[PDB]
Amino acid sequence: CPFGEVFNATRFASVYAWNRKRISVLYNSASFSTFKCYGVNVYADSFVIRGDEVRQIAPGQTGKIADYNYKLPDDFTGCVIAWNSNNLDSKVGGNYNYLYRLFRKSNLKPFERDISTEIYQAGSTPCNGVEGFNCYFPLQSYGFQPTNGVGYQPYRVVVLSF
Amino acid sequence: STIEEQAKTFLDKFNHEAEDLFYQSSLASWNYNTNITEENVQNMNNAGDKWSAFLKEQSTLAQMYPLQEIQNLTVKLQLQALQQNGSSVLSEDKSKRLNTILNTMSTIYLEPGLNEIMANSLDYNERLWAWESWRSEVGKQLRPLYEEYVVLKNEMARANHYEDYGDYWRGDYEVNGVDGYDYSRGQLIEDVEHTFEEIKPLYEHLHAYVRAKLMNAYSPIGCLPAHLLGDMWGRFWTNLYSLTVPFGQKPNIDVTDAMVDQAWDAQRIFKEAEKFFVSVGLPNMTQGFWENSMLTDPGNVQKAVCHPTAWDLGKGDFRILMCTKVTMDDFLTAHHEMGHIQYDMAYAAQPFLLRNGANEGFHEAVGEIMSLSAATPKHLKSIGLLSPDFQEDNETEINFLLKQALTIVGTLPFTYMLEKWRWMVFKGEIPKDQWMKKWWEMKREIVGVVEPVPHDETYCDPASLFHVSNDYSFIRYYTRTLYQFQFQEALCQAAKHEGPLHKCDISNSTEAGQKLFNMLRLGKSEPWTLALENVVGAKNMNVRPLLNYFEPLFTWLKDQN
Amino acid sequence: DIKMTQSPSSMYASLGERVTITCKASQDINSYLSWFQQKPGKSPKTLIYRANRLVDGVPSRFSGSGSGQDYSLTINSLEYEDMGIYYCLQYDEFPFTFGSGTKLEIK
Amino acid sequence: EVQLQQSGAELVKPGASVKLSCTASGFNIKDTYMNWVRQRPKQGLEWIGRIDPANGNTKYDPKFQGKATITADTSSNIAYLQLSGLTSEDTAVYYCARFDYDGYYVHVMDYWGQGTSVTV
Ligand SMILES: *[C@@H]1O[C@H](CO)[C@@H](O)[C@H](O)[C@H]1NC(C)=O
Ligand SMILES: *[C@@H]1O[C@H](CO)[C@@H](O)[C@H](O)[C@H]1NC(C)=O
Ligand SMILES: *[C@@H]1O[C@H](CO)[C@@H](O)[C@H](O)[C@H]1NC(C)=O
Ligand SMILES: [Zn+2]
Repeated sequence: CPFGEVFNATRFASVYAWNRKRISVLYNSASFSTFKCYGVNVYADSFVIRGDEVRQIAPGQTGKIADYNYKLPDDFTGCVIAWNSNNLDSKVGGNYNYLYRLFRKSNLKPFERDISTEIYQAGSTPCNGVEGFNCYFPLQSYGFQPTNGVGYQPYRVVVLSF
Repeated sequence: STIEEQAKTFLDKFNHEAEDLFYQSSLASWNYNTNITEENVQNMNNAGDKWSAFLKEQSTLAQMYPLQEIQNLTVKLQLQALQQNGSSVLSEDKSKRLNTILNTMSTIYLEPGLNEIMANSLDYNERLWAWESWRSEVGKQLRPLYEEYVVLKNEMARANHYEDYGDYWRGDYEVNGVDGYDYSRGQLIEDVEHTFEEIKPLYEHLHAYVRAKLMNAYSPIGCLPAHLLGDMWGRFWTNLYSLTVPFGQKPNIDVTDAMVDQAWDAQRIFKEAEKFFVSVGLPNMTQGFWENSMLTDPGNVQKAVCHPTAWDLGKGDFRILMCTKVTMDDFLTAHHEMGHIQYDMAYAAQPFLLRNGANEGFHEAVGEIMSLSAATPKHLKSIGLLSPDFQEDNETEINFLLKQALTIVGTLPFTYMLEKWRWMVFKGEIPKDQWMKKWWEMKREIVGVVEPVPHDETYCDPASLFHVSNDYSFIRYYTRTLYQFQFQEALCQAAKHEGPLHKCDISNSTEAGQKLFNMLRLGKSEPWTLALENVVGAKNMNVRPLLNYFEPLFTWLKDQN
Repeated sequence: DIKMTQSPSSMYASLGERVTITCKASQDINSYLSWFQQKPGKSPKTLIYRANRLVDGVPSRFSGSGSGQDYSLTINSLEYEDMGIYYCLQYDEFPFTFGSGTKLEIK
Repeated sequence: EVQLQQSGAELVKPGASVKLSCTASGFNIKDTYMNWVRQRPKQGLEWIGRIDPANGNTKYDPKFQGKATITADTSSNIAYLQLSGLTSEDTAVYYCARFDYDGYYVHVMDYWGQGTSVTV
């Protein structure tokens, strides 16, 4: 199976546009910080998040990522792998190529992918397509630097669903 | 829909922008502080202006959410912290004038010449001449400047519904909207006065001892000379130690020889501090602390500021700036700074606007208690810096207590007098032509010290101090002094300690660690009164633990005097 | 190229009558099939994907089933707004292949 | 709302060329695929090809190889289809569509265009 292109790809996708690909040495590689399997075609879903958010990739979790970006069902039957990538995704001055969704009208259903860039409405006046008072652009960019702490450093996450 | 959800959304956006912007600003500041070059200054200034502009715009945007229809307390606190416009409340011309005057005060404002001169030289004539010259040269220039600066800050304060600039300063202690833990702004004045009235006897006895020694060295019922406290103003009485020791033939505990014999360095000292903090149940320092901090002087090729500071850059970045030499003073300053760092790491989970101490007097109290614990003879014996055959007696205890009382008890009258004088100058109860006509009275009535040369209203004496000319508050020292001993008493009682409080240590105990962490993790979200009661059980500052700590010296002084 | 077969080409049904359309492929496509409906003069719209999943907003009277090489679409209570041409598409292996189309009319 | 706007009708003499445009609003085309479909008068629907604007890779139906080329500009959010060597049998209406189940996702909706009439 083409796992090399899944795990060793040069560029990873943002969590709001998380990538999906259709499909013992991985377990014994010992290069992964998180390897958790629930319940035991294959789907490999790849994205990049913060370290403190890795706890949100699990069935029955709440937060920004779990509710607005990536949701896992209660009866999940796959595995989650996550490893640190500070030496690749961080650069001096800041790497701002990764985005995530902050506001949404409703929670995401399991395995839902929202890429809309419509301006979120918080008040009553319509946004009319321009940012302003009580109207926010939904997607915000991460900031990764080589000096940040472990929880603020980038992490690459791959979810395998059978 | 309702205002509360809109405010929550606004705060959510604000936090995420502010984190990155503040990180960039702090990174530029750090890059300057460890390497003094023109390009570093340029980057520092650009980062500062960017951060200030962003904060101004966010405050202007935030002032559109009314505080009347918010029930959630944390959202109310964040909005209240964000809606304070501050210096923008004045006109553009007044703001430019005030900033120019701030820069003027900084540039007109001693080190290291005069400080060492009156710290070491014992000649009366040199001290008196230096004192008179320093108060006659810079003050007279700054007296009208201080007056107009007071006027400008006064207009800024009444532009924000504050009765005086002192009220704006005292506003850090005010708690509103919580039943049973409210704290008015004048309650600080009231309980500060009560606590100083309680403090006065010990200071009287120690001042009598010190003046008796000085009379043996240099009126029997007059006030102490103003230029013989060892520094320019009289802030600390440590400089008099050798001239005021009770037992002159008893050597003190200076372990510097032991450290040099064992060939110590900065790394060993900081690992010892880390071990001490881990023993009580607190987490150890991160990898970034060891990788990125500057714990030694970078040679002579590059210049840096050697003042020890603790940096919390944000995004989990914590550092310590120090020019470390192998002495005991550095061995204790390491504990102080690492306690600051531990407090910073404690409340990293709170929102951005709530990542701070309960008030301005909590951080330094947390810093002081650790040095107190680490300066005990038992702690030094445990780590091996003191010989196991050491004998503890009354004389050494009295010597250590007198060191502590000179460096702690003597500073409180000066601090309280300065704060009270500033507060009643801002109140307007002291007419201009009588300003110093009050000052040198309180120096006599409160501090118990008489000026050596009479001065008229043409002077600006207290502007000669660093903090006075840099627009800083001064009651934080008093709050620190009370809170540190309250915390020490609470932790020592929670650690099952027998004997006097001056020998207690909190090492190898997790109960004291849990008690301290329960308060540290709170941050500024929770009112400082309830956070205080969580640890000590009281809702206001108290003076009994300090007197319990100092009782042996009190008894000895009562016998001696 | 995966040749795709549809049947019947055209049929008539009254209001309320149920109608089934057959969609058969030349080889296994792992249930990656989609259904389209095109009204006269309008652009096509997707009704069912993955052969049993409904697009949000589609009436519940629509249903789809099948596996392997046989797939089908069923309408329970046919109404006026159900006339048009129906297509089924496979997207398992390139190139994508449509069907010939089925025209539905009301008596 | 998500909209896909196509260019107007074009009259092409035989052997000539024409470039069609599909402008996308409401989303960024870099995050999804864009498909091209052709429907001849009184005939069925045929799939031409697709492009991934993130890297520019394209797939084609091999009977349309050498006749159509797909290009996308992420800065302007416009997808292009170039037709060359047109004959009288290429008279049809051309569609640009955005399916989301071709990326094997769940709870998705399709978006189509209005169609451009090209006469030869
Ligand atoms: C990725 O590359 C490393 C080194 O080139 C290799 O050890 C590893 O096995 C690769 N990943 C996979 C899934 O094979
Ligand atoms: C205030 O809001 C936060 C989340 O925004 C919530 O966790 C907390 O319980 C709220 N406080 C009260 C008193 O409802
Ligand atoms: C703490 O306990 C350890 C292990 O018993 C001991 O080596 C150390 O000396 C103790 N600390 C103090 C300050 O006595
Ligand atoms: Zn400090």
